[PDB]
Amino acid sequence: PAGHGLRSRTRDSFSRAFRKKGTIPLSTYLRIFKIGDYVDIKVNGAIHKGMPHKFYHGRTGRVWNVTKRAVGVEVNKQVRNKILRKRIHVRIEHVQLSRCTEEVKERMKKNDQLKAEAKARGEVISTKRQPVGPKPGFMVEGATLETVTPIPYDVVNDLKGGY
Amino acid sequence: FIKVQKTRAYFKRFQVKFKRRREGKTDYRARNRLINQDKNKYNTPKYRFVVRFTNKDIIAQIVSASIAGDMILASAYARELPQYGLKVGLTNYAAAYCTGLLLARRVLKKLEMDEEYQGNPEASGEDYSVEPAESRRPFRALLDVGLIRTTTGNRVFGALKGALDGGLDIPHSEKRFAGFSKDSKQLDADVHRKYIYGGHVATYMKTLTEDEPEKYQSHFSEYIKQGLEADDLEEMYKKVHAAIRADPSPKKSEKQPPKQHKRYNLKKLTYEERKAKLIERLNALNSA
Amino acid sequence: KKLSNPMREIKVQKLVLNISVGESGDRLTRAAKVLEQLSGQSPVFSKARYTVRSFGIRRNEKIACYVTVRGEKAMQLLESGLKVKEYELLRRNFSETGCFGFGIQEHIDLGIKYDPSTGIYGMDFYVVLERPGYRVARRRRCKARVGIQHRVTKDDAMKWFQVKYEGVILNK
Amino acid sequence: GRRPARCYRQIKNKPYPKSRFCRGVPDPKIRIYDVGMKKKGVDEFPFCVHLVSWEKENVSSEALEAARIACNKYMTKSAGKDAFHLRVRVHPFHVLRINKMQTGMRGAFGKPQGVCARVAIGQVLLSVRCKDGNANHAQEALRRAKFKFPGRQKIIVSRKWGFTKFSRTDYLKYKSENRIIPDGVNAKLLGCHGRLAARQPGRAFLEAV
Amino acid sequence: AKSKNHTAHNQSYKAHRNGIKKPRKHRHSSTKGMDPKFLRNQRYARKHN
Amino acid sequence: QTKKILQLLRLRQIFNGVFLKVNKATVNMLHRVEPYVTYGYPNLKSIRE
RNA sequence: AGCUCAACGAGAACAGAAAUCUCGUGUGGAACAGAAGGGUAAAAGCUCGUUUGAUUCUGAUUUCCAGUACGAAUACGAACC
RNA sequence: ACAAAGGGUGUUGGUCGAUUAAGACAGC
RNA sequence: UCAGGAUAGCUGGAGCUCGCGUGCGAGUUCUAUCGGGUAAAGCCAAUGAUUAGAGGCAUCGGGGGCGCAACGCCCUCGACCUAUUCUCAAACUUUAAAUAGGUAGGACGGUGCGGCUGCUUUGUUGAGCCGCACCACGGAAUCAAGAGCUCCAAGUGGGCC
RNA sequence: GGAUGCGAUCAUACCAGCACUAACGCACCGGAUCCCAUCAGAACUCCGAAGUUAAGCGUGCUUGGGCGAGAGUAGUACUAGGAUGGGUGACCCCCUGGGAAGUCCUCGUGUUGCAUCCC
Ligand SMILES: [K+]
Ligand SMILES: [K+]
Ligand SMILES: [K+]
Ligand SMILES: [K+]
Ligand SMILES: [Mg+2]
Ligand SMILES: [Mg+2]
Ligand SMILES: [Mg+2]
Ligand SMILES: [Mg+2]
Repeated sequence: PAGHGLRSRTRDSFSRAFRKKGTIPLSTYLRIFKIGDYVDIKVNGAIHKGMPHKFYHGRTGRVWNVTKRAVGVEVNKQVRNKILRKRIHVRIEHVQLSRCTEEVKERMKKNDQLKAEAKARGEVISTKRQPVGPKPGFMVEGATLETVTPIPYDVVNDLKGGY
Repeated sequence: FIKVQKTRAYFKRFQVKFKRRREGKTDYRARNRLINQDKNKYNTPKYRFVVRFTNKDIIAQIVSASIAGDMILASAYARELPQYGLKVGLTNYAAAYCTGLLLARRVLKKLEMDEEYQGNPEASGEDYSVEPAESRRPFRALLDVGLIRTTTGNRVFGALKGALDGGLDIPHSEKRFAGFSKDSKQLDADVHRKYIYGGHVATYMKTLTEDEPEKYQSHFSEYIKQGLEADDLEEMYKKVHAAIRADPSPKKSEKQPPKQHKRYNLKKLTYEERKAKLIERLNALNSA
Repeated sequence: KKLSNPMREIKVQKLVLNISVGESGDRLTRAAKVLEQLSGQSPVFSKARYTVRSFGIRRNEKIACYVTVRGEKAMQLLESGLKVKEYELLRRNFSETGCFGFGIQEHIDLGIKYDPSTGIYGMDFYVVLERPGYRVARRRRCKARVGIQHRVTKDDAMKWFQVKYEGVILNK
Repeated sequence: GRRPARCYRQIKNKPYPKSRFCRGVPDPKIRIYDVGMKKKGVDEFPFCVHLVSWEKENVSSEALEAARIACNKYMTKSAGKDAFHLRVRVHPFHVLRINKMQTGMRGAFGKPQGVCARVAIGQVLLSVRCKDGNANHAQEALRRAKFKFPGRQKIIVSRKWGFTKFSRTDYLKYKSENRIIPDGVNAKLLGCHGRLAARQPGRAFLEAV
Repeated sequence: AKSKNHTAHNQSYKAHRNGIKKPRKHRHSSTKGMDPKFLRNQRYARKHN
Repeated sequence: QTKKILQLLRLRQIFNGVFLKVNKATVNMLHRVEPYVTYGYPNLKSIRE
């Protein structure tokens, strides 16, 4: 409405991948969705029912409801000077389980194990990971050195493959 | 000349269908509609009653779908029926009924629900549905016909009736059982029982031996060799049903796998051998 | 692995008789009756696909009829048609897919008594030759292509016609 | 009738080719792009000269036609009508619009006025292949054609054999090894792929160059 | 007399004067819009808890 | 972005100085404001003074 | 539920560029009311069978957006088909 | 709070060629 | 309705709830994960546009010669097929950046038992929720002249570089 | 080492031309009384086991096409940020960073889950 249809400017967004049209693989319908799961919204152009608005395409949200064929997703949306947690319902064909938190549980388990080991030996440690820092000094074995010099200019080589 | 159709661009733009569709074995619309489960039921699996008819065998199995692939809860083959006394007509309506009953008994034994749900030991031709018990609901499975045509009197519906009599809850109607009349929207129980007991085969046998004895022999050589007459088919099928009900547990083969497997197919040539053959061919071509 | 296998025998799969009359009405009904009495089965009418003013036909006008015959009846009809043709066929009458056909101007030559009201009707004869195993391409489940070595070729069809009917093929 | 070329010299708009959206476009002034002995074999004209653009700008079809005519005329006068092959290497596919002067700038979107070519820096404008004995004539013909174009151009002597993509030494080496199939003015290089039976005796090679 | 038609100039600065505000997420979120059958069962379970 | 990074580095006035531990995160932050600052490796004498 | 379209190749009296019929190839180059863009091949296209979910009740959400209304659409619930 | 294409045997550096102590170019 | 008004945004005043580095935060980076079709590129990939030659082909093109004709013969130009080739696209595209967009990095966590249901399952099979017991060095960097909430209201709604 | 039934991934799996396969299977295959189905027992449906591995299915080969990976194209095209940078302009050098795509060349031609059976 108001000068723009629901699917305006979706020629590329809602189109299917090259040589990937037709029947949908069964893995899409065999997935399990539960409350609190993070999902990625990817519109399947062949499924016209339960289609999210184009804005939510390419955005990640959290599952808050589970119906027979669709799943409720809460997606942040910036409107002027605030963020709105807009709740939508989307069919499972248009949604994929997100990997944005795949390493969290593993890291927590390893941190707990390390903390328990440190407590056993009576030491205090920090399990926080750190950004890559400066490397220490080291010795590099001498080898044959190849000299690099600027190339004399030749106009005939200005074209790819030569003039 | 004529322009080439299978051009390079044609192959470049070509999208292959799913492998099971290219082989023409799986209908993915029906498969998807059969397996898709309500998401608010989570990891609850939908078992389906798969029945397939080969040229000389009947395959029946209960399957559940997973990402790694379908999982078989139980299976039953018509080639196992000779252990129960059925040696001929393994691909007819009665064989389908026996296979369905055997699979139902086997799966109920696997789930330890055989005692609670017994069905009707007698075949009968009337529409039947196992009555739910108080302890638990009957095991539920959905029929998976496949690519066959779902006509009235199809063997798949005979297997469905066998499974229903076994004590399995399979959603169904009575419009496709053998004996159902198109003109009158009713099921003829007598005709259904006749088909379940192979009486149509017996009638064909009698007609053939009355009219064309040589064709009767050419058509029922195996029946004659096994010494089964038209009148003895019903009692034989009753005995087969009784034997199936008495002991439905699948037998375990006593054969031992060979220590080494002999190869009977050609192996892919190595890079060196291929290059040697190419060199020989190129030398032969140039030396001309 | 040899060509003497009994499964490689060439047989007439079917014979299709086609009558294409531009107009629809009494003439079409008479042609359909002629086909029914010649083949013994009820023919099937064919509707026009496009509209051609010069031909005088209109879309969905039933401008033709045809029937498909298999078995001994097809063989007898083919024998009668070849007798009308004097067992003479042109080399071009054979297609590259192991099929051949011909045409006749008067159906009276096939054994039908002349009727002034009915008139005179010609017919189209086409014979499809196949070997056992062609079902793999017609069945619903596991549809597959017939091996090109097992397919009937133009040479195979010409040789079969020459041998069975003692026919002569002309180049012209 | 026609505005001065300075009005459309600079590339300021997106490409506007003739299509179903843009109709009523006049035909280009230049319709012939190859003149001279265009049927000469690839092995007869090893020398090649390029008139290379050094500016990003629009070149009108009229300018291309005039440059081609001048170059062809001088080449025919100097070296002869069968001693060279001239190929215009730029096609004008951009439609220029004009807002003919309802009142004012209301509804100003103009109608097609002409066609021009969008030329990048270092893009070849004209190519001439001939024998080594006509190199100076070719250079002077390109110099004469220079004055018909706007902007700055440069004459560059190619190191390739004729209009092919092979350098003269590489082309000679490939021909000596029997790896070149003449294809009109083009030359095809023999590889080590494809069906083996498709190769004639001596034309099959184990490894590519 | 014509005037300007539209522009987003200065709007992001206005939004950032006090934004971008993220509402605080509470431990328990509202159940409005969820499957009514599941909510009914949850209410009964809580009642009999 | 430049202003925000400069606040995060605590450089709010021209010719203000601060130490910064070398890190991929900190180095990438400093890369964005490079035109507005100059930096190097301080001496022991420099730090002490 | 069944079938596969446009087009092309080779064949069949009138019949030819174009009537109907046979085989082969055929990733959609057809069709799907209309503008265009997406989407669809044991189908969303063509044929046939049975039908009226173009039904009843209010709520929730999306698009517009002030996070008002209308229009349109989507996902559940409660009934009857 | 402008200047172009074309030019200069004004002068200043570079690039590629040709002739030359079996003697380079101009005049006798 | 177009020189106006209301409405949201921007602003003042009034505060209130808390907090003191243990921080419910950030117009910034890091790490891990997602979406994209612009720049570029491509036509030797679909659609569309476009130059040139090279090699072959016809009972079915316009011509010349040998011929009464010939489904007779030899060549020229055209169509046709094959492998190449110059140059192109806001409303073309296989491929496809940079910048920018979304999500997550614990005290609202984890583990083990027990319990509730009229929902769900063939099945205390699941799904949520609720109690008990234990662990949880604060779980990337930097900064944090602090964070959240509410009420009343002004002016503005011609911009320009 | 395979086949079959049901699949996952959905071409490294597709297309074309050649060659091969023990056993069980899968098939081709023989009929039309019955259920069922058409112009056509071709297809579909039902009842069978005389014959054949001829075809399908499976495996292998092709200096094959396609497809997938790498190298290269190329630090090229493009691009974020800077300059009281060059230039009449068009455009472009340099500084702090990111960084593609045809052509050409090399390699590869499926991997797998559950159940039954043969070896
Ligand atoms: K110029
Ligand atoms: K590209
Ligand atoms: K193209
Ligand atoms: K106001
Ligand atoms: Mg359908
Ligand atoms: Mg953008
Ligand atoms: Mg075979
Ligand atoms: Mg290849």
